[PDB]
Amino acid sequence: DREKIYQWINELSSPETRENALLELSKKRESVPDLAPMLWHSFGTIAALLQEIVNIYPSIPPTLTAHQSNRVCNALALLQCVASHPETRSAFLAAHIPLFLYPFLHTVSKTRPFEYLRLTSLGVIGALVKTDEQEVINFLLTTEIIPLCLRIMESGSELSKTVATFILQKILLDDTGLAYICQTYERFSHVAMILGKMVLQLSKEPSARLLKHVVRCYLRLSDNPRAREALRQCLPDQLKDTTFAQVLKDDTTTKRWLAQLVKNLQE
Amino acid sequence: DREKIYQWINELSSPETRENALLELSKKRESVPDLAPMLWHSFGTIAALLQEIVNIYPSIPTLTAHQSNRVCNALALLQCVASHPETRSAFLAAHIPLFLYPFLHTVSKTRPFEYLRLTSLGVIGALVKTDEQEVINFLLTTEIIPLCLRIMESGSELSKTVATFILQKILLDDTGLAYICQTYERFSHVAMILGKMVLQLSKEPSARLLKHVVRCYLRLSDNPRAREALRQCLPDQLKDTTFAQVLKDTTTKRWLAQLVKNLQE
Repeated sequence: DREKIYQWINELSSPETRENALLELSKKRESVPDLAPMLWHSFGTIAALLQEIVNIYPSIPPTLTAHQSNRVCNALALLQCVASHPETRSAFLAAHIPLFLYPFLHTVSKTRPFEYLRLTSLGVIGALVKTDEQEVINFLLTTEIIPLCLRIMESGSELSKTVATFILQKILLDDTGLAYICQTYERFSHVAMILGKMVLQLSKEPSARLLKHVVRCYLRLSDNPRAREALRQCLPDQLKDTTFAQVLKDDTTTKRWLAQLVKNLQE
Repeated sequence: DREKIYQWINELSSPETRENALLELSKKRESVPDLAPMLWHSFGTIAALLQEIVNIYPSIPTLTAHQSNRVCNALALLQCVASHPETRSAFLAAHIPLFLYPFLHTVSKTRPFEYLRLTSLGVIGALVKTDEQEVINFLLTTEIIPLCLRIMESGSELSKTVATFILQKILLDDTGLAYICQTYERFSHVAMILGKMVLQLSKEPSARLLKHVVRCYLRLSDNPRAREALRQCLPDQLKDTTFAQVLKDTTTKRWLAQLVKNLQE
């Protein structure tokens, strides 16, 4: 067991064997809880995973194929293991490794290879914020991810919309993130304008998981005094009538969050 | 004065003001001796510098002279951080060299790319001037040696010189020498590239490059196994009179002679 794993890890550092090792290790990442520190502390291994990432950049005139996307997403999945493990997450963050994925998030092509690439990249950021440490939000605030999230929230695939809104929610929920987002009208209104478009979209094609995150974001913004005052005027009307009444029967948490939002705007 | 420096540092955070702050701060790095800790401990600043690097990656081959000058300003600032004793260790933990390695992989010979590569090399060169063990070990695990060899094989005279200097520093460390001699793939690749550079130096001399190449050979001869292989493969121009008139004026003479000495015994 642990022998065949160390052999695959060693085989990541040669182009002759890397592709097969990426496929095999990504399949076992859940059955190996110490896979992340094994990767991080193995000579040459992180550089080899990053080489898979950088080798995709020339495919960004967008020409990424399904095969290229699947291979690099296997490397991304191993990086996500490192992102989330308690023994490696801090060093991973301090090494700025998520920055290598931002060229992927900047793509707009709608082909299936690029959608899967962005979704998987977003998953790596999702793994970080799910650990709930304040170092993570600081990294996101100082790397300009917020515009990337907002644009994906605006026009991404339904799955990418959800992860990106989830990431913004985690930024908002942090006291420093909320203050950062509300620091200027320009920052606040970039967020509020995208949320309002998403509300309109949701009123025509339901998505309960996306609706919950959007409501949560509005509710958290209303904790900030100036955001609260602006939202009292710009809150989409579909959040105040019965547009979402039907679809919110199951979502008792979200139905409650919306009620709290509507009240907060009045106080 | 000092306040204008802190203002520019703060202006690196926003895309609206970053470009001008990069221009002004790069001009000020030599006269501001504590610039590196100022950059490092300001919120978001190192990240903004890395953003400038990562933003250019899709242009790595349509890079323009303007795009190159801009990122090279950021790179000059990153060199300040690499060279400062207060900040070098954190610089390594920040993995900043890894962001420069895509630049060293480019091959285009247009001036924007040549200046890009030379400036990136200066960052690494500044790192290795200190011989710290953790610096050598970071560069080894992040695969610096293939990138050095690639630049030594195909670069400009100035690029070949820094890349060989960097290889020389890795070789000077026992860990780097042992690593380079650990397999015959790696030793043969290093010896092959150095042999080609000797041929090219015999036809177009360059004292600075020749000194580093001899130093690399001398150091390889400290490894008892790089000795039997080097006895057979050492280029003929390092044994005869080829480089005498260029070595007229001593450090490289002694190194050459000691190399000959070392291979006999």
